Amino acid sequence: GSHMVKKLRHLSDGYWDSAARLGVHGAVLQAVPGGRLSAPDGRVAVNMSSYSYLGLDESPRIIDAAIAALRSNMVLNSSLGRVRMTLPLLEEAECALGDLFGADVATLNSCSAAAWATLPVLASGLLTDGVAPVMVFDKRAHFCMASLKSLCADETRVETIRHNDVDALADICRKNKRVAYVCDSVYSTGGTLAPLEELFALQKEFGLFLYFDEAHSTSVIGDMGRGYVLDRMGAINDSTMLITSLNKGFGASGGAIVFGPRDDDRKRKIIQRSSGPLMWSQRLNTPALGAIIESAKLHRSEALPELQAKLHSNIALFDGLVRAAGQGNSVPIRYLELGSEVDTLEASAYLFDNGFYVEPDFFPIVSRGAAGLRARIRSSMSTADIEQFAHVWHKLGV
Amino acid sequence: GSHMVKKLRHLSDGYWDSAARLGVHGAVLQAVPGGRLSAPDGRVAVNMSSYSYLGLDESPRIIDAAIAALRSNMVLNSSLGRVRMTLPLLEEAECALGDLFGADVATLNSCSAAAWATLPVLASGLLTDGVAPVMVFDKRAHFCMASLKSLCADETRVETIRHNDVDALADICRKNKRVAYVCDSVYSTGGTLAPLEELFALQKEFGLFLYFDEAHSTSVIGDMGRGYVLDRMGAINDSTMLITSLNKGFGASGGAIVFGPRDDDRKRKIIQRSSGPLMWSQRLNTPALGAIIESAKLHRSEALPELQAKLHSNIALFDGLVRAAGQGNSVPIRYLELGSEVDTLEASAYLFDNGFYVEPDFFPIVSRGAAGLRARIRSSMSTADIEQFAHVWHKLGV
Ligand SMILES: Cc1ncc(COP(=O)(O)O)c(CN[C@@H](CCC(=O)O)C(=O)O)c1O
Ligand SMILES: Cc1ncc(COP(=O)(O)O)c(C=O)c1O
Repeated sequence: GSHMVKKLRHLSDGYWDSAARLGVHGAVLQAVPGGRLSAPDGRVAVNMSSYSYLGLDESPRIIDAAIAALRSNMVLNSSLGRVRMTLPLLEEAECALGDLFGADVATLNSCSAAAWATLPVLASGLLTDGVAPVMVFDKRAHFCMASLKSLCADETRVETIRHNDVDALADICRKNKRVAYVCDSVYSTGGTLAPLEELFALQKEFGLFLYFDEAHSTSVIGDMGRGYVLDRMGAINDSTMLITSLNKGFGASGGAIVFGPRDDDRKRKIIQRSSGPLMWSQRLNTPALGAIIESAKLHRSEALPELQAKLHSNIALFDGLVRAAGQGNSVPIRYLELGSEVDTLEASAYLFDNGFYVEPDFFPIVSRGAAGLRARIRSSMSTADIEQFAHVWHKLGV
Repeated sequence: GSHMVKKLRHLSDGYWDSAARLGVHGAVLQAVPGGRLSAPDGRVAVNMSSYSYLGLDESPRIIDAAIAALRSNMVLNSSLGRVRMTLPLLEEAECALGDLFGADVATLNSCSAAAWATLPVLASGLLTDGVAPVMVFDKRAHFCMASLKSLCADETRVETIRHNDVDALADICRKNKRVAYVCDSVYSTGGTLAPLEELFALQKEFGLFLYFDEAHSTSVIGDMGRGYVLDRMGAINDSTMLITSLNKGFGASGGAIVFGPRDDDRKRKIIQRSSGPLMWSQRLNTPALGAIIESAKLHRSEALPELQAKLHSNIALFDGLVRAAGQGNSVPIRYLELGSEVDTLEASAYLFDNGFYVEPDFFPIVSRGAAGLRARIRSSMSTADIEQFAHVWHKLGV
């Protein structure tokens, strides 16, 4: 009911229309070996924004395992609800993830479905000894969690703090009995991570329940690829829950809920018996589950340390050549902030035309005037790939 | 409007724990040809509650096409949001669905994701010319839609009418400018159907936006399996939107949105640019997409009229032997009501020891004291499987 808002919707559709007109959005492109993309005219670009940080999207062992699972089981999924029955492949997949993370792990269609199934239940208090907690959302929490604040609000009090405002979180932890912090482990489209040491300290003093989105941490950091939180925490406690994706880094499909300690079946029961995607939404298909089992084996092999070393070496190379948000960290997300959406779109079109695709984030993905290009470092990037990108990038000024 | 977590679970958990203790829930069973289930004991039972209505989860053409799609792409999926780019396999799949339904159709990883991506946007008025409509939910609309009422309540007024209370709906239409009705085309429980003629009449008179869930309507009902709504409407219009899942009946994986007319990209653009699962939640992997393309080809061929006829034949054979709720309906869902939650778990455990699994519905899945056995007729069932089951159902002495 505002003219100031329809003025924004018109400015909005113009940028979206420009991104399609410029070919940086809506392109139909074929996957090509080397983290590259092929257009119908034959021209191939290097994907600077692929979220397969370990290059496991091109792993022949994962692909063959997915094919073998479909051939042996001769079915795509199950023909009944999960609460009813499970295929043996599913239990092998979750047992493998449980061995890897060292916790009780369930599979879902997506990390989004994991949030839909967990966040409203954590807010109800059934996961916090019958005490409904104060759900504290970080401002930069991914919208698969932030869009569900209203669901959490119907159950308890929902507060949103500024990005990594640890001070404010303590005030809520002091003034309130039970509190939960809903955040991302690492923050994409930004060079920021979660304050694990401060958050852990608040957890020891006030019993703060910690809800992390490990989507851009799984496989990237830590032994066995367990991620950023489990590399600092060591072993999961009864007050820390993780959700993540398995299509990025892990090299598979779907998402997962890391409930907590593997000896406690209570959190899994409560969420499974709750009205959510874990009860009513379909399970991962036989190809995906076969991929998860193979990728889990590779995470226990000597290959994962090698893939992580090549990634962090590639990050070091990039940071030594291009100045981006997060320069110095060990996360594979590097955001090139340009402010203007016109500059961001024009830069993506220049790079894409010169052999490098970098995804453009504007007004709906990021705040207005905070536009920029989201580069993502992968282990499957060659040295020449990064060195050549920096060359093309610096030919624009900035 | 809301859909809050059930806090009192002593009665519920006793029923869940009993179901798992008696093996009717939480069992690890292998899929076997003929719509059958293998156990660690080696015991084989017929699945009487399988959602694969046309038996397409055992079609070798669909499985081969899923394997072929993965062998030729050598990646499970692309590594970017579908806004940035898509594989040609995804465009071929959504074009294939578009030809079948005769509408603009997008795919997601589940029907639940399709609901998350549409209902909040429909409640904002962006789909109805900027006028926020009154969101009118049916009481027995599936919970993947009903759980998001709080999201819709942030954008407009939400109300829930009694099941198929068309007179109460018509009253809501007279009192407001724009109204939208959210429901299922076919309801699993009760054997009821959406009152299409009253709804189409209200759509003509008031402009009632219609939002159908077709998870149990696609494939099983209508010419070319286009569903119950499209078979009566013929050609979709500007004020009708469908969501459905493609793993039950359709024989594939994931879900879909049927936006509206196929020559109109306005609805797709609005939703694709909204902050929802269609933007940020992973696309279907290449096996699922290959399955959708093949399944779409089958639905256009003379194999769908066959499978629909073998289903209606098997439905009639079942209705002549076993007296169940819905007897006489053309929907392949039947309720063997037993009232006692305890006796429902006993019947399911007895039938499953004798070779016929029927999933037990108890509280909270169904109202207390209204427990039943939910059977699903499939075209993959043999006349022997149906008559042999009717024998075991009467030897039980129900
Ligand atoms: C931090 C975070 N959490 C959750 C999700 C959702 O996980 P799903 O398993 O895909 O539901 C994403 C996806 N953000 C991706 C987009 C993913 C895609 O659409 O392919 C990104 O923008 O890199 C994410 O970046
Ligand atoms: C009527 C109905 N709608 C929606 C869904 C959602 O299914 P899915 O999220 O697995 O695609 C289902 C699942 O039970 C359903 O039966």
